[PDB]
Amino acid sequence: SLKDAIKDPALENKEHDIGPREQVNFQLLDKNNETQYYHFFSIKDPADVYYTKKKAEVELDINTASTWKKFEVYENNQKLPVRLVSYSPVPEDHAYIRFPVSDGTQELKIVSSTQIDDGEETNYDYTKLVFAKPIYNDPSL
Amino acid sequence: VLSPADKTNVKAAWGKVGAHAGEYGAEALERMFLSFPTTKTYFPHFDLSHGSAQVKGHGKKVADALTNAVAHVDDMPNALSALSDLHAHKLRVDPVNFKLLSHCLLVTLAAHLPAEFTPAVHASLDKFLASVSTVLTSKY
Amino acid sequence: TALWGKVNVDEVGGEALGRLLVVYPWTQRFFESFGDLSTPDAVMGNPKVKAHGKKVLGAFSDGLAHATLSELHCDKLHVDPENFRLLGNVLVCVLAHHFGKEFTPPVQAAYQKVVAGVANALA
Ligand code: HEM
Ligand code: HEM
Repeated sequence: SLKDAIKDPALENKEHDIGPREQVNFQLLDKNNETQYYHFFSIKDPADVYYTKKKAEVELDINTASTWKKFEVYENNQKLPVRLVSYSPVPEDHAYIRFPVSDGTQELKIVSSTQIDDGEETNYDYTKLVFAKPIYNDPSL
Repeated sequence: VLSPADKTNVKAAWGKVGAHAGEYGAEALERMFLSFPTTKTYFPHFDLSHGSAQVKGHGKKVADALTNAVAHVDDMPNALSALSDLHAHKLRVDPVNFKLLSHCLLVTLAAHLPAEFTPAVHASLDKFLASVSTVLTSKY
Repeated sequence: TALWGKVNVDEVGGEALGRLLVVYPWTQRFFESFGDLSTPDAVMGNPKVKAHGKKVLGAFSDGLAHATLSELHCDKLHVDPENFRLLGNVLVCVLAHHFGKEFTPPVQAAYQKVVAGVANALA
């Protein structure tokens, strides 16, 4: 729950820029390989992918975090561990999540959903995130 | 002030328009000219005939401007910096004309998307379009 | 004028007034007597908004066929002349919303004036 996850006062304007990182572009597509527009407007192209010693972590910049509810990210039909690293306040409202990706992975699905306050819940059952280039970690940097 | 609820509705509604942005934007202009002949003053050297090539082409440019605004709704004045200078400093367009186009856009979206055009989304779009009008009409 | 011949009398009226309250919240202070207008779902489902909508829709219907309402809104109720144009445009959107593709751009041009001439009649 992104609405609930951005509550943590500790994550309010926390640092998440210190790291050997790379700019990697991507496309957000639906079940018919058409530009999934809501996500296209919300998520940032390109995604900053940070390098570690084990696995490279991709950071996603999602806007309107107050409306974003569910946001599960799967690699090869397996749920990756998503975590909030930082969050911007009411007017900006950008939430920043990170998750590890295996070497060579270029595509990963996003099962997500939005909800304005306690209103109707809009479900997005399938959203494919295709990178322009396969993600490869670099422990040397 | 655009709330997170307003920001969400605008993204969703404009996302449901999708690939028909230029087609809707071209329609919106065509409605403004016929309904409000006073808006034709700013387009003297333009073919404003029925089903024109320039009007159809200009609708895409306006639709792409809205796409850029919706994509960068968190920071609109910087996103529409160059486009603000044109409508504010150079062309000096009257704010009243933007409200006519804003109305014509809402009528276009209402006609094509009946299921998505809910009273809440109506409020968000009119509020969003009023904000983009303020950015373009204001001098920085 | 077949345009108006296919209109719904018992529901389109409340649609226009209902959106005016939701889209322009400040118009709700003129309708304090109607009670609950907090949520859009509550405002649209309010029976007084629907009931009053049938009157304002009938007011347009009488206007389309052809004065006294002018003295009521300006003197008694004190409604700003700009507020007539807002409901002026909300109704146009509602007509476009119901009819859809049939609400032709040349048809709107005609309605914008029926609406504009209405705003002026009250002023
Ligand atoms: C929804 C609000 C509007 C948007 C998003 C918008 C967007 C644009 C864009 C993207 C251009 C192209 C600029 C370029 O590349 O040269 C343009 C040009 C122009 N716009 Fe707008 N516009 C809006 C409203 C208006 C209004 C209300 C008027 C006046 C009635 C107007 C008059 C013009 C004129 C005269 C040009 C240049 C035409 C020429 O090439 O001579 N625009 N607009
Ligand atoms: C499209 C233009 C409008 C028309 C044709 C219209 C018509 C009417 C009519 C027929 C009545 C009832 C008259 C009676 O039976 O005594 C009425 C009442 C009223 N109108 Fe309007 N109206 C318009 C716009 C507005 C606007 C813009 C406002 C302010 C937002 C407004 C506020 C009111 C109020 C407060 C009442 C009194 C209702 C009550 O008794 O509680 N009207 N209107």
